[PDB]
Amino acid sequence: VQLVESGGGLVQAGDSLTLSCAASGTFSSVAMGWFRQAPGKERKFVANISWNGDSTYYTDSVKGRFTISRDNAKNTVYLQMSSLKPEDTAVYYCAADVRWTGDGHRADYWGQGTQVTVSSGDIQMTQSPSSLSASVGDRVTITCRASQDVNTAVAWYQQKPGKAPKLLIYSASFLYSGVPSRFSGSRSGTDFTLTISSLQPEDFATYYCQQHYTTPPTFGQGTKVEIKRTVAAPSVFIFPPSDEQLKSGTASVVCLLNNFYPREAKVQWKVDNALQSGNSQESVTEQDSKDSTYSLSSTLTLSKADYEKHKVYACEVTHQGLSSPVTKSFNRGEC
Amino acid sequence: EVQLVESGGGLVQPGGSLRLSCAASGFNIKDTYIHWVRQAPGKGLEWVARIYPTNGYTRYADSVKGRFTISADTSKNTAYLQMNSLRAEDTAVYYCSRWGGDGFYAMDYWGQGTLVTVSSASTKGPSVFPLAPSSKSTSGGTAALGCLVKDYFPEPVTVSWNSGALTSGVHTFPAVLQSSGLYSLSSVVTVPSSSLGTQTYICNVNHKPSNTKVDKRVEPK
Repeated sequence: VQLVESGGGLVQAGDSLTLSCAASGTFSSVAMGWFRQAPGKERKFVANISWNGDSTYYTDSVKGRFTISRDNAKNTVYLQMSSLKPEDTAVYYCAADVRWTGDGHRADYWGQGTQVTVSSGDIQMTQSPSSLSASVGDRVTITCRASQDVNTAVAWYQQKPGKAPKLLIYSASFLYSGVPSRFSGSRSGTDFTLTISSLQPEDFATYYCQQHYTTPPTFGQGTKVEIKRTVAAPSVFIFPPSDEQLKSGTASVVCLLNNFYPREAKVQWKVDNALQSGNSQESVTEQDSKDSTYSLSSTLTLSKADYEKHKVYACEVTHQGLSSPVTKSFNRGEC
Repeated sequence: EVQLVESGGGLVQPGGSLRLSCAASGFNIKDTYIHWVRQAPGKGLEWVARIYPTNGYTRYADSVKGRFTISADTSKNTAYLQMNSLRAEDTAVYYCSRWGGDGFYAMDYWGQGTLVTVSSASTKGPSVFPLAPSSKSTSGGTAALGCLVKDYFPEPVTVSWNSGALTSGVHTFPAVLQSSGLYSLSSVVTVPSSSLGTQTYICNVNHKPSNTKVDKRVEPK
């Protein structure tokens, strides 16, 4: 892969130059951009064009004067420069897979440069669907409609359990630095789509679109994406009360149902073959970022005294991954 | 590298006041807009407020207008959210984020979050008991063990294993609300059968709202 720039020249102030960049290696799936550099000074970003051309963005100093175009059929990215000031005198570089970093821009591929000398003499984002569930390597789409035009002031954020929202897509179709290439953004007026092409067990999250076109910046309903896996039975374990808990007036008896799929499991407590009701509490974990499984804890909370009344303390589990119900138990007083 | 760290969440009496801090490292707050964004439990994202630390120009969501005040201190490179006239609809995890970009804005960097509970009720440190590994908690070379974190208020408690050396096969369950009105949660870990007896297992419970830090050691039956 090589990017070759062509079109640089000597120009007087207020003239207009077009720079072409021939990309040979494909380029139609990645963001193309232009950087510029004055010798002795660090390389600085100029403009960017998203893979499909939906959106562009320009460094403040060139906005209104420069225009970034792109031909996916001709393998070219252009920069139409206008009303050129002498401060635009630099080496113009063309780059491939140009992404914001938090400190500046980065790129995968770079051109060799072409010298350019300028000689002085309330909005709502309606997200769809709210819930989504698909198998690994399936293409998923989250469509989010703005109430009025917001242009390309739209960002896509993924949020996983426990943690803070993470930036995936910016300016409707641009990928942030780090984000895998399976996520693509698209704009069509007020309609903004996010596409995860090859869904992965680590794409389990809630995704939100957000408009910062006006105050207030507003978020969408979100989309909880569930990753489907193969039917997997739970590993059932039984945990009696500690002696520490028994010194007080209570006894909690936890039944662990580790790593199962789908989430629907049934748990029944039995105390001396006597089925229990309204004395147990459930909690299910959030699906795994690695193996797409769920886990569940049914706690049977009784008094110190009642625990001393009965013998056997059984937990009975029912699931898709099982041909028959799993019972795990213990007798109080036995080692 | 840019980093936003938050401090000052927790329990606050209704009507009362709580000031959240957002410490920034790896950039100047004078260059960008700093925001506060919240999330009600199991709900979506709500933009709260914003500041341009240079001139101090703020903007709020009608929902927090007249009640909350966003302010910054450049000398310290910290932004703040002073919450007053606290209602129950304000119970949420509060994130701060900035707007970074070149010829665009996007919340590239965020804070870690801090849960604010608006309640009249009183703080209570948890009671940690081991969920000791047994032969009735073993299945084909994989032994399960855990920790019970009963009777604490408000949320949250954070469980780590062996000071964070043990992360694989850990499952710290969401908390359950009891009849008492206090929370209780378990945290389990599945370790190989060969490791029990030869390797030490400790769960590190931290209830920040009542400054509780308990390191219960889980030994077999």
